[PDB]
Amino acid sequence: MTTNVWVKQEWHDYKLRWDPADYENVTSIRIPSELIWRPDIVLYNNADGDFAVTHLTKAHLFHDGRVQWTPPAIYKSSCSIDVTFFPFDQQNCTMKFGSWTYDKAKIDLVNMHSRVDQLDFWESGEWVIVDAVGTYNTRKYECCAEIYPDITYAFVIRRLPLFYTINLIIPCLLISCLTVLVFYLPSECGEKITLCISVLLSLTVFLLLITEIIPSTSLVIPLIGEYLLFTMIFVTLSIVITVFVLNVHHRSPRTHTMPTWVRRVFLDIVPRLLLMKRPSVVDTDFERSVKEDWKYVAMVIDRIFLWMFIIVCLLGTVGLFLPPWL
Amino acid sequence: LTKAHLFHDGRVQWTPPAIYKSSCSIDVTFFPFDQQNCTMKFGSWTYDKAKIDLVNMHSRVDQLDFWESGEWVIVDAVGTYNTRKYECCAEIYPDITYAFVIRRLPLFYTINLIIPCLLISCLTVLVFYLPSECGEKITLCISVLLSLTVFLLLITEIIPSTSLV
Amino acid sequence: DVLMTQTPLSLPVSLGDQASISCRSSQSIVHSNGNTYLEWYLQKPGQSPKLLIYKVSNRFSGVPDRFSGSGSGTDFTLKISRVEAEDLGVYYCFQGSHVPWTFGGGTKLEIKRADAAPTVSIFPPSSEQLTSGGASVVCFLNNFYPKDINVKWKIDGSERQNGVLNSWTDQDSKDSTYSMSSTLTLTKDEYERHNSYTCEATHKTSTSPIVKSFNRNE
Amino acid sequence: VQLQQSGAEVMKPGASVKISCKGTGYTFSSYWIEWVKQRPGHGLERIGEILPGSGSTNYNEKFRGKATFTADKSSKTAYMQLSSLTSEDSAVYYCARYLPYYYAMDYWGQGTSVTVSSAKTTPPSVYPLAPGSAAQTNSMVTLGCLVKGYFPEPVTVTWNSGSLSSGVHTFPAVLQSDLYTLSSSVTVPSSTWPSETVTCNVAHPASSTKVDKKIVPR
Amino acid sequence: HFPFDQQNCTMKFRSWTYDRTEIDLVLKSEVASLDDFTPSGEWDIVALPGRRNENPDDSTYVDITYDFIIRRKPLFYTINLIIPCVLITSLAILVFYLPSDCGEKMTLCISVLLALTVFLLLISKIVPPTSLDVPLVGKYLMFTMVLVTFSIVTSVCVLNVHHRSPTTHTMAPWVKVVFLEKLPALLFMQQPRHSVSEDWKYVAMVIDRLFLWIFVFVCVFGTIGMFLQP
Ligand SMILES: *[C@@H]1O[C@H](CO)[C@@H](O[C@@H]2O[C@H](CO)[C@@H](O[C@@H]3O[C@H](CO)[C@@H](O)[C@H](O)[C@@H]3O)[C@H](O)[C@H]2NC(C)=O)[C@H](O)[C@H]1NC(C)=O
Ligand SMILES: *[C@@H]1O[C@H](CO)[C@@H](O)[C@H](O)[C@H]1NC(C)=O
Ligand SMILES: *[C@@H]1O[C@H](CO)[C@@H](O)[C@H](O)[C@H]1NC(C)=O
Ligand SMILES: CC(=O)OCC[N+](C)(C)C
Ligand SMILES: CC(=O)OCC[N+](C)(C)C
Repeated sequence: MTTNVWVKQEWHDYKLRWDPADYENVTSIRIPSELIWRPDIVLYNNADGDFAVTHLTKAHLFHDGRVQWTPPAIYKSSCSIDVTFFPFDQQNCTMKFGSWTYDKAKIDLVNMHSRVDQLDFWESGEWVIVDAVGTYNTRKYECCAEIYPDITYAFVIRRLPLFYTINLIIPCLLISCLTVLVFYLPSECGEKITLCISVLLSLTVFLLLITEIIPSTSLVIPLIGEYLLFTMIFVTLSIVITVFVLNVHHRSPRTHTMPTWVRRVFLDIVPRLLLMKRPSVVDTDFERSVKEDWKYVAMVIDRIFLWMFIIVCLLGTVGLFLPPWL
Repeated sequence: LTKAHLFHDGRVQWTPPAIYKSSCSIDVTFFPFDQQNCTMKFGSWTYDKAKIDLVNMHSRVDQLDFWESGEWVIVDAVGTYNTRKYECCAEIYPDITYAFVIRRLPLFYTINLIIPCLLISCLTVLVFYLPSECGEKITLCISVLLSLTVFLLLITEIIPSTSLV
Repeated sequence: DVLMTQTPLSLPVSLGDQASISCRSSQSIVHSNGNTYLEWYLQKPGQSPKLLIYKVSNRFSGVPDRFSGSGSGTDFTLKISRVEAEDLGVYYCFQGSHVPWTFGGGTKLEIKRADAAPTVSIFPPSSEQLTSGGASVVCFLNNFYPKDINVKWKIDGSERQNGVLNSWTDQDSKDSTYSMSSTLTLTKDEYERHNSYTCEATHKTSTSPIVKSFNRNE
Repeated sequence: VQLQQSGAEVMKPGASVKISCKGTGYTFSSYWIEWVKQRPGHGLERIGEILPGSGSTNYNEKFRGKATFTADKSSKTAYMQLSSLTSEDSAVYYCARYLPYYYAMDYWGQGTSVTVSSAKTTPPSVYPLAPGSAAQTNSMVTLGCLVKGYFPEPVTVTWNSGSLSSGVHTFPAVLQSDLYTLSSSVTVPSSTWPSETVTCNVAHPASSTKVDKKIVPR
Repeated sequence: HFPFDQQNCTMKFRSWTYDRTEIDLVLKSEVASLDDFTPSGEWDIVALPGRRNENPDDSTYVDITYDFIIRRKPLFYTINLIIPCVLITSLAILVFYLPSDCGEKMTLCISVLLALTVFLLLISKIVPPTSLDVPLVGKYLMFTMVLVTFSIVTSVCVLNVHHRSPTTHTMAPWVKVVFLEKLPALLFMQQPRHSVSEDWKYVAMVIDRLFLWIFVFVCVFGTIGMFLQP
């Protein structure tokens, strides 16, 4: 997490005192911060950055020994990212500031305020700082025999989801809508394979596109990632079933013999349960009669899985996204 | 600017590290089995041959503490002492140029580019054996053409944008 | 997981005699680093195991030189040149190569000596037992060796096997001999109905089973 | 270096225990803590491991779900929690210091003994046993003092101020029905038996019972 | 063994000013301290031993090298690279069970090849570009791509055979006695034989069924080149 903050340190120096009456009523002066002792506050959980302030602006100095130092700094702190509900996720990234060499008995940190100052904040337009409160902690390290204080700032930021919604979720939903349409497509058009293969390739492409965003952590899996993976599994199953159905549809007496049980089941029992009634038609030609029978078996098998898939997809989606919302 | 070892007899030893980005002309004629010859030309910038003369400590570049990259292997690295004059200035300036001859290990790029290219090339003539009733000759030949173009573009992003080779 | 097996389960060997324990692996435990991580742990009774050998051959600092490991692939052996009393215990293998890390079966090392004849004694229950409402019949088989022993109960001629208690003691130190205290418990109605209670012993030193019977009717 | 474990724990079936292993004298947070279970019967079984510095943990398939590891860094201690205790879970558990592919399990804990049983702290029910009336007298005769109906362990059965340390065979205890029971025998000359005074000094530290009842000659 | 791999990264500490005759480096503890470590979430720490090395041939060289043995947590990649790869690979065999009348064999096999090649390029982009060893996943994908190219060639041949009529090709007697009598018996097909054009169609179907077996035993045996990884 890269941030642009002003570190507002203030302390009392007993040597830098004077009475303004002697010096033409000079209550305060600005002196270079490199000429005076300063606390060595460092960012503990740093990553790809600088531990301590490097700008060294001029420090305000008053007539009662007080000192105010407010240098800028770009801190690239580390923070564990949770992408379970991406792009609706809310992150909690922390900054740990403390004196690096003066233990509690020598330097102690006093919370100036209890909340990061956002008066001069520059609204990014991509994140919303829900809360940012600094907490005071003191713990012992195995390095040393003295307690070292510190202040931990927890930046609770919530992502605005419109951009990623529009760019990933909606296209993903549109592609997912077409998972079951392969089963309702007639076998004669010769496009079932095209449709299911295209859906599978698009889903894999979107899975990879999401993969290049989210962190490569093994603790959690984004809900969208799991949903895409399961849709991919179901599309692979649909491809296999479609290949089998196409194989069935193109059988003829010169190539295959229909077992009696197949005819019985798939022309009396199964069609009745699905509310699809075959017209009572008599074909004089035997081969055409069987050829049409194979074609009807192909329609029946597709209709079975269309119900099976639509039930599975409808249950799965609700059984995956509803609980997180509630 | 590390510390320099100074001996009682006036000798001075200076061994500072450096990370140099030296430009070298790349020949990709035999990529990914190519052999590169990238040089580093060292010499004094202001002291001519009459005030500072360089001597070769050792012809071969030391590799005792080398860290095998895993991608290239140093075939040869020998520094050559050259002396030449520049139009700026009237004095002769000596220099030492080290020629690093590095041979690429082709397993990675072999597997990732050559083999897919061979597989796609194996299908170039198949369109002529497909029956026309299938109604998928066009799909096959178009797929072959687009795959070859995609791989040409992929190679384009690796090799330098030179016109010599 | 990598299944580790050791043979023999018991390896009797007299003092000063070389001994060899075998260790086999389900699959090769050699590692890409150039070493195989096999270890040998010895556990004296009632104590935590002590490391002896790691990486097949290397000896943990402070172990007697007599220990010596060797092997490769899926066959490893631990050799002891001149055993002693302190070498008694159980030796376990351990594979440190393939996660998860599993232990071996365990090899109980014992010492072999001249065969010793068993000592069989039988005792009846006690009066306090009689008041308590049961029976506790027990016979001791003391100072027998080797482990080729057996026990059976013959009540009034009939063999009684239900409700039979079995208990034995590991190898001793003063004499290096075993012992057995198998017993059984009956009820008062059972205790006073049968006439004779007997328990026999079968041992290598005497193929003919030993008989130790006492009559309830007396 | 030293690893200290908690004391023996006795819990009813279905309960959950928390065994603590505390290590000192080294970098605790950078060494894995192997947990090993050793059933009284035989066999060392590795439960799992934990790296206190991080939170990583591995559990063997057998013990997955049964055991849970939590490590506290402030106090150099690691804790294992066993869920839904049962009979077969009664055993001695060890904690060891391990660093994979490097220094082996060189240091172990003293061993925590865990017993699962619904029985309560029943004092001893010692039933001293004397030779039966129908028994021959030889130059060498063996005595006997049986202890039963006692729980928990251990019971330091011995003789008067160690009257006869040698020739004593304290057989391991056994669960007859639900309470541990054992037996002991010592070998004494029959000539001195009428004269000598020896008593089986039974003791039960858990119940704070020290009863020494001898066997009167029959 | 990507993505189930274990890395052994070392950090070598030396004094770039003073040699062993001026300063001697010593190890305060044999392992690095994790007393204040924050778990990674992608990489698992195994061991951080520290060793002090000397050079017996130099006597002026001393260093302290910490070996960082880390183990990758493989769920993320096992979900994002392996499962999709296996799903794509499972489609390599279907082309041989696809009736030639459907006119979609080329589409299916070509799409499978495209997907496998894309996954291979992605895997090549995730791993270092070193030529010392090949990830088992990459090798398995390469072998699958070779199989799929062979399947494309076979499907072209089978499509050519299928679309043959007695007015353009003549079936040799050996073709009959082999493909319509012997080979179907071995594959349990038993041509109904209850007209010449339909013999060609059956011959083309016989070749597919034969290769469906070959692409199933080999693909199933392909687990030997994949099961070794986990
Ligand atoms: C991680 O990588 C390092 C360096 O690549 C490996 O260190 C090397 O490990 C081998 C095996 O132990 C060492 O060789 C052995 O050294 C001992 C002691 O000198 C010697 O008695 C043996 O006969 C053998 O020669 C080697 O010296 C060592 N090198 C360094 C620089 O440490 C390490 O083993 C790797 N670890 C893993 C888990 O992969
Ligand atoms: C954010 O993290 C800090 C420290 O990890 C924790 O104390 C705080 O409760 C967290 N806030 C929320 C809203 O989860
Ligand atoms: C490398 O280049 C240098 C100058 O460019 C040349 O002198 C040398 O012969 C080259 N090396 C080889 C092996 O050709
Ligand atoms: C004394 C000293 O430099 O301590 C540094 C470590 N810290 C910040 C944990 C105290
Ligand atoms: C004099 C002087 O600075 O010359 C610099 C240019 N060079 C390297 C060609 C001599």
